[PDB]
Amino acid sequence: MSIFIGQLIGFAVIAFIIVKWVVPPVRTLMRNQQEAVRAALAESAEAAKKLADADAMHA
Amino acid sequence: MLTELAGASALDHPRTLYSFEPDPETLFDA
Amino acid sequence: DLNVEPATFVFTRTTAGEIGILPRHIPLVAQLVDDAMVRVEREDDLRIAVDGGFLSVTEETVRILAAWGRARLRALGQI
Amino acid sequence: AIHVGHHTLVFELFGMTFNGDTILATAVTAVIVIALAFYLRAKVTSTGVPSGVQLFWEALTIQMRQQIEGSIGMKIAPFVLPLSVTIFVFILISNWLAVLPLQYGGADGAAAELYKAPASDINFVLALALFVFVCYHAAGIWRRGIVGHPIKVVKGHVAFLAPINIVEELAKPISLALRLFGNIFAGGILVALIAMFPWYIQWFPNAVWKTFDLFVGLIQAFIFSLLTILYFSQSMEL
Amino acid sequence: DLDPNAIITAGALIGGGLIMGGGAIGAGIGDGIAGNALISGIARQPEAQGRLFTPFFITVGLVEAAYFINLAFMALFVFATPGLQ
Amino acid sequence: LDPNAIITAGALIGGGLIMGGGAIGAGIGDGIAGNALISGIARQPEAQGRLFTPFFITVGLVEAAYFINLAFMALFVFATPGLQ
Amino acid sequence: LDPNAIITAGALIGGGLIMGGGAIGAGIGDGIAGNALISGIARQPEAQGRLFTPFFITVGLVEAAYFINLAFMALFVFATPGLQ
Amino acid sequence: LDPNAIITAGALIGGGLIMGGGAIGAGIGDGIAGNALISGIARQPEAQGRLFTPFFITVGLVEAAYFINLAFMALFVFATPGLQ
Amino acid sequence: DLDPNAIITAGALIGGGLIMGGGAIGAGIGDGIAGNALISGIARQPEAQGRLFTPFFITVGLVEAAYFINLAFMALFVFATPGLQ
Amino acid sequence: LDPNAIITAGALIGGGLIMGGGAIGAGIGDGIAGNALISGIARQPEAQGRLFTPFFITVGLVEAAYFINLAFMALFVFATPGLQ
Amino acid sequence: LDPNAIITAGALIGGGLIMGGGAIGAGIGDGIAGNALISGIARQPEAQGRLFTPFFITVGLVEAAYFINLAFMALFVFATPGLQ
Amino acid sequence: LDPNAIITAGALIGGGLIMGGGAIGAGIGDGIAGNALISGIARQPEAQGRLFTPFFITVGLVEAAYFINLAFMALFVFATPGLQ
Amino acid sequence: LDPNAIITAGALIGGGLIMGGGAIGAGIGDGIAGNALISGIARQPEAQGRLFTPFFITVGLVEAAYFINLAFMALFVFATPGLQ
Amino acid sequence: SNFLIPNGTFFAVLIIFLIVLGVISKWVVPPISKVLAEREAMLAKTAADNRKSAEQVAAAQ
Repeated sequence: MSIFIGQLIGFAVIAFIIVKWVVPPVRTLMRNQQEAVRAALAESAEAAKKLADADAMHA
Repeated sequence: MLTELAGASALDHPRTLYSFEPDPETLFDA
Repeated sequence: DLNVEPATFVFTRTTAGEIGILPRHIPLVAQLVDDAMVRVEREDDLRIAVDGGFLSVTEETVRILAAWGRARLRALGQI
Repeated sequence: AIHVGHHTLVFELFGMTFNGDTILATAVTAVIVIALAFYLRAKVTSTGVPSGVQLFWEALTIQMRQQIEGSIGMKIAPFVLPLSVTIFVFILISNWLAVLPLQYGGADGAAAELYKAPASDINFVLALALFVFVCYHAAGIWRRGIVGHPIKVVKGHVAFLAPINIVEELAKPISLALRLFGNIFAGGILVALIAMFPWYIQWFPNAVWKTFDLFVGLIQAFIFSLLTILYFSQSMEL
Repeated sequence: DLDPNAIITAGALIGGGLIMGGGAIGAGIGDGIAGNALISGIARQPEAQGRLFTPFFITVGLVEAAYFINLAFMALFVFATPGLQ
Repeated sequence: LDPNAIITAGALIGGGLIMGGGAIGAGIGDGIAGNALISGIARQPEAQGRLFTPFFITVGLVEAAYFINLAFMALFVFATPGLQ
Repeated sequence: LDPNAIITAGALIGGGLIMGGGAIGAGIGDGIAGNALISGIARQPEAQGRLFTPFFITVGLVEAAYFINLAFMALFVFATPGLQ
Repeated sequence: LDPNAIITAGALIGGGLIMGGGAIGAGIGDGIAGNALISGIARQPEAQGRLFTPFFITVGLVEAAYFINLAFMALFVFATPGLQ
Repeated sequence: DLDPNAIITAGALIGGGLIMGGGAIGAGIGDGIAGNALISGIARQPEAQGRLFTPFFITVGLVEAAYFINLAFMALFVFATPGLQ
Repeated sequence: LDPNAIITAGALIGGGLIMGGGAIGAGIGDGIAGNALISGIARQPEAQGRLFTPFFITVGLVEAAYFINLAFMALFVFATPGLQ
Repeated sequence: LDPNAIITAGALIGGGLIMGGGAIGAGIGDGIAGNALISGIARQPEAQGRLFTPFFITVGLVEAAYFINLAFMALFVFATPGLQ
Repeated sequence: LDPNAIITAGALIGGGLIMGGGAIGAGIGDGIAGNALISGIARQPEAQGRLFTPFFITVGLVEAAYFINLAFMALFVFATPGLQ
Repeated sequence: LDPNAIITAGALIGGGLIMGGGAIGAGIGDGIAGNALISGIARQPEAQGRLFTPFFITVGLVEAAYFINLAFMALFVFATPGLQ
Repeated sequence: SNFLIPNGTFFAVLIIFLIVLGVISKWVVPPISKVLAEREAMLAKTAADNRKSAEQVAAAQ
């Protein structure tokens, strides 16, 4: 019981440290990767539309 | 100078041995 | 003595760091720091603001073949 | 009283003893890994924005594939890619689940953990290490032939050092196992030691140690995976 | 005479202390050397920072192992002493 | 003489060995890593920001080993295994 | 005093010495070889595959000594020579 | 044989080991860090100001372990744990 | 009252442990240093891979030799212990 | 066996360990600092004058350790803790 | 127990210490001298012819030490000084 | 048995440790300082006169410690503290 | 039990420690000095003539310590202080 | 109380691990490799498409 409470407080400290300092940077990394892949998809679609427009104009 | 660097350096840029303060390759580059 | 291109000492700063050359220094090829300064002491010491030079120490001779401003200040002593 | 070892839920079957706690911890880790895998398989997308689980899984795959390709062609050893990655995640989870606050009093002042990292049990690490050992030795035999491969391993890089090579081979599995073992075993002991403190003082050292043990477990998983890939590349040559 | 197990355990504690001390010395010095290599390599060129962590963590894996292997055996001598009679 | 006396003497010597080895390893490893860091900072000031990343990793390992010893010594000294 | 007690206490101390020496040697030698490898990687991106062949030769020797020591520890401890 | 005699002898041996290891580590680590600092000062005279900061850090760590050993040696001899 | 052979055997075992510990330290560190030199040389001159082995192994040939000599004497200490009564 | 005899033997061995460790650390640290100083002077002979300030600092941090150990040797061998 | 037993145990431990120290010194010194020789041959392949001259000297000055220890170790183990 | 015999054995072991540590420190520190001196003489022969000054300091700083150990080892083996 | 037996055993342990430390120091110091010499000769084939001057000094400072330890080791086993 | 002796669980764990491996072999790594390869194909196709559109409008004149 006593040691259970002590280790519970220790885990609370661990979780606070994580959420405060490690979660923000890793979340930013995941967001950056998601934005990069989304931008790649958007560029692919825009390039397909660009080819369609170029072919329509040429022909 | 350049010949001395080339003799004791890798040729891949796109008696008593000379001592080179940085590595021979960086001097060869510059 | 050594032939600087006669002197007794040649203080200079290279990319590796500050280097002083005496008469029988080992052969060496080095790149002077971008804002390098050269101090040649002979039997007053001559101070030169050398920018983008190359030091070449041989068995007999030592040849010195914003950065420029810093070199000038260092040569004239303001550092 | 520290109670090193002392597995719980020990049972018997077919004249063989089984530490129930280790099996339960391994099963929980496997359930977590399989849940992650099925979540990926459900949410895997080539067109939409990837989910966090997909990001994690493809980060692991990219890493392991990069070391494989650097050491040995992916085409030469494609099967190494799954093995390596799974090893990583397995070990990783098995360690990080230890961070959960599942330590309580043993009714006599002795700390007892509901969940203990399976790598603290010699059986878990030995199973993983011997499986990897057999796997890359079989790969070497297949690549060089049943008779050729032993000749290559015994002669090694230089034949005149034949004895050392033999020893080196025997050092591959045990060094893989014991290393991991110790890395976790010490931790399992260390937390118990911290339990001897009063709560109002126990909280802090326990917090610091577990915060560092997170990184320790991550590094150990990475090292195990990297060395597995390394040995696979070494045993598949010429 | 004296209880044999007392002598056994004293010897076991001495041996475990030697094992842990040697392991700690080796681990600390090897990790320091590997970290020296890593820091120097990163100083020489920042762009290599990505490619160094792979060999480095192999070195630690080969170095730090010696520590913990010994640690394991230390426990074997201390908690389940061979020849404890 | 009480056998516990022999047990405790052996435990104290073992703990002394553990702490001595840990101190040697920690001191020398920290010194080597700090030498690398100091040389890196001397070469160029700009790297001061990045060099601290590997350095604290190095220390992070080295110091860790030391503290592990710091705990096991206590296990030897304060709760001696097989004290009987 | 039982002869086996003293003999096996000495055996345990000797095995501890064997492992201490093996650990020091293996750790420091591996650290040095890894320092060489890391430097080579740092100044040559493509040298990795080339440098592994010498590296694991060096390790192949270093670890060997360690494990040889380990082997003899077993002989020292689990089947003590001269035990009686 | 007084049990306290054996306990105190073992404690003194352990404390001597602790100080020996601590001094070895502190001396060698301080020497290595100071070697780095001296080389940096010789090569870059201006870098001195920015070198005392990292150097101190290293020394700090190197001293930390040593002083930690100190405490435990003071624990071993003045208030011996496990004393009868 | 105690068997002298027991004391002699314990001393021989401790001596053999010291012999092997010193031999392992020397072998490991010397081989590590020689391998560091070999790795650096091969990194600098990849073509020198075959040239550097002649000196490298010579160093190892010395290093291991010392180690193995110790090994032999350890076999003398523990198996056929001098001074056994 | 007089208890004081055992205590004194343990204290003397502990003091010997203290001095051995201190001497190893001091010698090696002074050697490394001297290596740095000599290399710096050889590379830049004029820098000698400005290299003593760091060097001495390093030597301090080494010598102090050694001498601290020396002090504690006295406690072990001249006013032995736990001596009856 | 016969005095010869204690004397021979001490002699065996002393011989073991002598061999351990000699092996450490010989191995590390030969490794360092090697490292130098390999580096030199890598830098100047033709220099080998001359480089083996100083190298041997170094190895000599190392091996001598080792072998000298060997002699005394025999003197410790086979003809123990002070044996009764 | 005679307590003086135990005290004398402890003193001999302590003095042996003192000399071992002093010898290790002196040898390695002198080797490092001499390595620096040889490298400096190779680099700048005309700086030889300027290099012996710091060298003699460092050696003077190293040997000192070693000889201090002598000053306390003789005591241990000739005027044993706490001897009855 | 003969007190001289205990004193002789202690003297043998002390002599073993003395010679082990001396061998370690001599071997490593000679290796380091020889590494310096070999590197210097590799860079400058014709420099040996002068490099042998500081080198012999370094060895002179190293072996000296060794041969002092040996002397004292002979004072431990052959004429043991405190041996009644 | 030797904890280093292998037990029966050496097989049990070896089973569970294998099962996990199986999943990772057939429901994690193949899909992820397919997704990656499709992504590099998408990037290459986008670059080639941009260059082709530029060249093709240029040739339209």
